[PDB]
Amino acid sequence: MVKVGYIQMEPKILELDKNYSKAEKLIKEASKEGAKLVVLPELFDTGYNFESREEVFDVAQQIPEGETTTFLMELARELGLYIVAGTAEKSGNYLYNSAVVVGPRGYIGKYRKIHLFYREKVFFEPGDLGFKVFDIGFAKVGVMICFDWFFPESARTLALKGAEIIAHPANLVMPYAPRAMPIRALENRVYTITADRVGEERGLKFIGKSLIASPKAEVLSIASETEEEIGVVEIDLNLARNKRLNDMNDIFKDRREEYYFR
Amino acid sequence: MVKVGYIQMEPKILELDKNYSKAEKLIKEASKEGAKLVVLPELFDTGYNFESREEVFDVAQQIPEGETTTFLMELARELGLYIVAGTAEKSGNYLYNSAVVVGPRGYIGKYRKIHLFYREKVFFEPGDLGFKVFDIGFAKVGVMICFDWFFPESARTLALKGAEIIAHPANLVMPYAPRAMPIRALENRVYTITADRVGEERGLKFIGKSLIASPKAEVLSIASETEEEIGVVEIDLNLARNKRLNDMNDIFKDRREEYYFR
Repeated sequence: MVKVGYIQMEPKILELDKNYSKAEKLIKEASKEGAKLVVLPELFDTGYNFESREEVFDVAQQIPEGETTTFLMELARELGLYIVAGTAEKSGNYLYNSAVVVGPRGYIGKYRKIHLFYREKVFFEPGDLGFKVFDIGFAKVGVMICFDWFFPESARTLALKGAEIIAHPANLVMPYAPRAMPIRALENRVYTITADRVGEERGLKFIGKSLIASPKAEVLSIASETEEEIGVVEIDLNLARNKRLNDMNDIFKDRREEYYFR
Repeated sequence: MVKVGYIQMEPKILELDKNYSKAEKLIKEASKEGAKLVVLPELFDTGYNFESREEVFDVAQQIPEGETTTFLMELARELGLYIVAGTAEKSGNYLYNSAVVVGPRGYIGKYRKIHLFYREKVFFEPGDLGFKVFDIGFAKVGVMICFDWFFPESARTLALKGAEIIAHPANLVMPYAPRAMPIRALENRVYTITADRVGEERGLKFIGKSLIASPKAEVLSIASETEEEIGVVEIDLNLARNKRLNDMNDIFKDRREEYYFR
């Protein structure tokens, strides 16, 4: 078994340093509780509700040499844990709504949000790296961001590629995700870690309710709607690796692709 | 607007005539409430928990010439409505776990369960007609059976083919489907009608909880755990045809299948 957790925090729009300080305080708390993998919210460094593409472009960092990835690499190296975090990615003249994965030995990789939500389409380019699974030694972690939860194909693709844990940075505004995550975890027999932010930001109100769901649709930990907090729980990677729902049904062996999407 | 419903009943194993009589009584009740489409449970005619393949092979009816299909055709013509019902299908020397679709003018077609569950693999051949959508004039109805709900690809495929309502005969034994169906309805923006059976049968307990869910994950009707009953609700198919979630996101236009696993 291994302990993993979400970091439910409240980013202050455009205040990178303050957001790094807050992430560090909470990640250190999770580390003390024994977490070996922690997940931060979507765009935890920049905040979300931009009024123009220019205000986010002016603060967004490059991956992996920019400040956000460098800062997270330091925490992972010094605390001895893995981190998945949402961050605004600057790449040349372009911006992506991204997530970085870092561990004790350095940068591991990144994911770019495939399904953009609402006004994100005004600022960010749609993701173009596909749904990737990363090796964090003791497990394989898939990453998807926020609205990607809405399309069952996002988690499905990560799980079929071997993800045992789906790390899910989010800034939720609709009411549905908390009810859907246990089903995403169940249908793929994986653990999901949805790290949502809280707070009001220029008219948008995030719902909090970060949660960790098990392969049996169990809500192992669920956060408040408005408070910053961590949620760390022990998970059983063998419950996610063994896809046998019962002795006659292995969920992945039972798939019949020739009848899907056509 | 159109009224649709489920028929939750308790099939008595191997007692075909008794089960037809019960189905007729409840369908007449649904018709009196104005239902134009009704759904019966999986294997409503034969029961479910067979002790041997021989036991089900000896009572299974052929589709469409056998007694179950002709009985349902007579009933649909008499009442002027459409019926989707689960039935054991004899086809030569083989058996399929199937569902028939009949209407006021006669036989419309059938679906054979693609994802067999547990001991069903001992008696039935895996379905081989794909996930089909049937036109019943006022609606396009997709059909899947019981355990098909576990694979998100089942409902997704039906919805991509135009299903506005997914008719879902079921004999549920796990506790999960009632929690998952509203998510299947939401993610595809369709209405779902899960017609479950009730009762204990040779030591196997079915969970009841037939339910109808809307494109916004609303539970419009949910049945008891153990009683025979009907549930008929008014639905607006325009809410299933419009896949817009907000002014900048249409669920199906936003899918990016090139990144999804195969």
